[PDB]
Amino acid sequence: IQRTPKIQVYSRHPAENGKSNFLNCYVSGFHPSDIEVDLLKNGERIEKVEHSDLSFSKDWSFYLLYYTEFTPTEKDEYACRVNHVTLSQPKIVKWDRDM
Amino acid sequence: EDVEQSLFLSVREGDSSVINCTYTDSSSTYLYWYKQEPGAGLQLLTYIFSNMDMKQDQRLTVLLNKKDKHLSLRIADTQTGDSAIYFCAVSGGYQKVTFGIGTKLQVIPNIQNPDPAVYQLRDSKSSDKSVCLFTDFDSQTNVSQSKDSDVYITDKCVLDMRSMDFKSNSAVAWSNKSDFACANAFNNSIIPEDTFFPS
Amino acid sequence: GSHSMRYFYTAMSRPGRGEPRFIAVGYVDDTQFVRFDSDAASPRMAPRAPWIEQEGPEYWDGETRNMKASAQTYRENLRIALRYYNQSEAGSHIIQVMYGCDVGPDGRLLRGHDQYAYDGKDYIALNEDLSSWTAADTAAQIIQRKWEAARVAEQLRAYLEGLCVEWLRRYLENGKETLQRADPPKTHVTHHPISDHEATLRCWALGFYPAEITLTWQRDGEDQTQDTELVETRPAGDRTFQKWAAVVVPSGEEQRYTCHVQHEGLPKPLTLRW
Amino acid sequence: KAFSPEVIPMF
Amino acid sequence: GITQSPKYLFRKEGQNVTLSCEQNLNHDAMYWYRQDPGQGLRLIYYSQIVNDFQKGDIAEGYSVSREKKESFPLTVTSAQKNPTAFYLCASTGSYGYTFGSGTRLTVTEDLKNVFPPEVAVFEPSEAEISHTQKATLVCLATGFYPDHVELSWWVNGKEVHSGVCTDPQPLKEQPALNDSRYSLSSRLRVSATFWQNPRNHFRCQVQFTGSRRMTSGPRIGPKPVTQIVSAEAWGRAD
Repeated sequence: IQRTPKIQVYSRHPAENGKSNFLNCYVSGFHPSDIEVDLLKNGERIEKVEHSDLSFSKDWSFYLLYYTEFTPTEKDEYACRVNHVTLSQPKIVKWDRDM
Repeated sequence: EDVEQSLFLSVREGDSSVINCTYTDSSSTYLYWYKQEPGAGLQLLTYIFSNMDMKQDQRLTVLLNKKDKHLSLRIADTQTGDSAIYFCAVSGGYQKVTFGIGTKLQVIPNIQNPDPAVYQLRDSKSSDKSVCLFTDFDSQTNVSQSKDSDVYITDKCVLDMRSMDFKSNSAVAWSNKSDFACANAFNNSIIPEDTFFPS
Repeated sequence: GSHSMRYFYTAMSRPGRGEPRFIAVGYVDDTQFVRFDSDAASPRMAPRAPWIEQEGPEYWDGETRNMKASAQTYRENLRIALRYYNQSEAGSHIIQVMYGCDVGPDGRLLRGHDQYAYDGKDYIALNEDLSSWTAADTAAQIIQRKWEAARVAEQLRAYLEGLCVEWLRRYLENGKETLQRADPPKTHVTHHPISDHEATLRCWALGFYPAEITLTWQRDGEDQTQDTELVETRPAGDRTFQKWAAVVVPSGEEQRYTCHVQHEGLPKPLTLRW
Repeated sequence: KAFSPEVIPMF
Repeated sequence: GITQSPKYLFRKEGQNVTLSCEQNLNHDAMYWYRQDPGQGLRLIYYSQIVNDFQKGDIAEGYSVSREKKESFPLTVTSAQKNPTAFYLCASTGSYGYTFGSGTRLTVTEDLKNVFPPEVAVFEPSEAEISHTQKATLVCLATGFYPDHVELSWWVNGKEVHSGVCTDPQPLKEQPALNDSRYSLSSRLRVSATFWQNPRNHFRCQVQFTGSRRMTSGPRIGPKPVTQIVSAEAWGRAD
C-alpha cells in the first residue's frame, strides 16, 4: 500500500581528493512511484543529475539510482535530499566517504 | 508480412488432402487455419503457437516447420462437406493478422455406378422453350461452356440424396431456340461415350 | 540454474496530469539491457547494454509496437481495476507486471513467471504449471475466470517455454564477454576509531557481478551475526555492485577478526584481516 | 524479447 | 454469435449506406473486413473497446462507431470508385476470430438495370423415372439483376435440404457486359415413387433483394423490389 524510501549515499569508486568520481543516491523500497530526489553540494542543488530507469523488486517496491559526476576535495560536503508521500518532510542523508 | 498458399487443390472423397502455407516473418508466433463456404463467413479451424511442431484435432492435423516458415493442414478422410476455401492466417500478436489468399478445396465424390444420360424436362406451366438435364456422369467428366450465345449450360453440381445415401452429378441446359433439341445440346464437349434417351 | 530473463512493466494513472505513464524495462540476470518510457519525445524500446545494439531495425520496431500496444492494454486495465474496487477517478493508481524465464546451465527452462500487482499488492499470478492462475482477492477472481475462459495462459506458456528461452540463449551468447564472465569483488578492510577502546572494522566488496554475494565477520573463527552491520547490495552505476559489512571491535584486538567473502567470481572464498 | 500477446490480458 | 443483416444490399452510385453487425458473444473487439475476387481479406476499421475506433488498412471513405458493446455499424460513403464488395464483420475473444455471415454490397451506375427473377419449374422426364427410378425436378430463375437471390425448395410446405443442388455460380445472360442480367438453376431429385405420389407438393422459391420504398424508379415496367417469386408442381401419378 505505502512504503517509505530506503536511502544510501556513496561514491562509485573509493574517494580520492582531487580525482574524478561519481556520487550515487540509491533510493529503494518505496511505493507509490512518485519521488523527488536531489543531490546537494554545500546545501546547493546540483544541476547535471541523471537517474536509472524505474524498476522494482520481488515485493513490488521501486528502486532508482541517481548519480552525478564530481571531484571530491577535503572541504566540500555532499548530501542526498529525498521527498515522498510517506514522508513528513524532506530527508537529507549526508555523504560519508567511509560508508 | 506476406503469406502464400496454393489456389490449387482437388482430391477424391476418402483420400487425404494437404494444404500448404508459407509466411515470411519470424515474429509470426500465432498461426491459424480458417475455412469459408463461398457466401458465408470464415470459420476458425486450428490455431498453433510457433512453439509447436504439430497439433491434432479429430480429422485435422497441422504441422509447422518454423525453420522453413512453412505451415500445413492435413484433412484426414476428406468428405463432401469439406469442400470450401481454406485460409491460413498469421499474427505477431494483438490479433493483427495477415490472411492468405485462400486455397479452394474441391472434394470429388466417387460415383458408384455411372449411367450418363441426357433427359428432356417439360414445363409444368407454359409451352416449350424448356430444359435438358445431363446427369449420372462420373466426376472426371467436364461439361463445357456453351458454343452458342442464346444457349445456357450450367456447371456440374453434386446432389446428395441423403435418405438413400446416393450422390449424383448433373448439368442443366436451356434455350429460346426451336432448332434447339436436347439430342445434341451437350454434344459440344469432351469425354463420355454418347447421349440421348427419353423414350 | 545459471540464468534468467525478466521484463517489468509499470503503469501509473495520473488523473489531472496526462494519460497514464507506461514504463517497461528488461533484464538478463542482473543486467538491464532494454528500456521503454511512454513519456519520451517519441517512445521507443531503446538499448541499455552493448550487446543488444546488434539487433537490427525490425527487432526495435517490433518491440516498440509491442510496448505502445502494451501501454494501451494497461491503460485500460487501470480503468477496469478502478471499477472492480470502486475507486475515485481522481486517485492515482499503479499496475505492475513481471514475467520471464529461468534456465539451468544447460539452457533448459527451469520455470517461468508472470505476476501482476495493483497498488503494490499481489493481484493475480500464473502458477508454476503455466496452466492455471492464483487470484489474490475477489476482484482478481473475476480476471481469473475471464482469463480461464479466454485461455490466456496458453500464449504465456508458449512465450515462456519457447521465445523466452531462445532469446535468452541468444543474448547470453552475444553478451558472453560480459554476461558470462563473473567479476569478483575488490576487497579491502578499513579502520574507523570510534573512541579509545573501540573501532569499527569495515569490510568492502566493490565492482562485483553478479549481485549475489555473502560477507561475514568472524572472531577467533566463530560467527558474529548479531554484531554485524550489513548494508543492502547497491549498484555502483557501471553495471557492477557494492556491499559492505562492519563490526565494532576493541582496540588491539583487530587481528582476531576475519572478513569472509563468497562470490561466484572468486576461485576460493576470501579471508581478510585489517 | 518482450511477450507479445495475441489475446490482451484484459482485467 | 454474430449476425449481419441484411445478407444483400443494393445502392445507386453516390449514396451513403450503413451495414449492420450485431453480436451476443460479449467480445470486446470487433472488426470490419472486405473480400474481393483476386484479393483476400483487407481490413477497413476496428474497435478493441466501446467508444474507441481505429482505421484499418483501407478506410478511405468509411466511417464506424461503437457506442454500445454488441454492435459495430459500418458506413460506406462515396468512398472509392469501387465500394462493391463482400463485407465481413468480426470479433475476438480468445485465439482467432469469430465472423458474421457477411453482407454483399453491389453499387451500380444506375437503377435502369435492376430486374426481378422469373421462376419456372420443370417436371421430371418419364425416361429418367423408367431408367433410374429417380425423378429430377429443375427450377430456373432467369433475367435477374443484381445477383442477390436465395433459392429454396419446399416440399409439402417445408424447406428441404436433402436431394437438392443449386448452382454455386449464376450464369450471365451476356458475360461481356458489366451489368448483365443473371440466370440460376437448381435441381431437386427424389425417388420415382415420391414424385409419382400426387399428394406431394413441390415449390421452388426465390427470395430477391431489389429496390426499397425510397429508391426512385421512372421506368414504366413495375419497380424491381425486394420480393419472393415462386413456381410449383404437384406429383404426377404415372
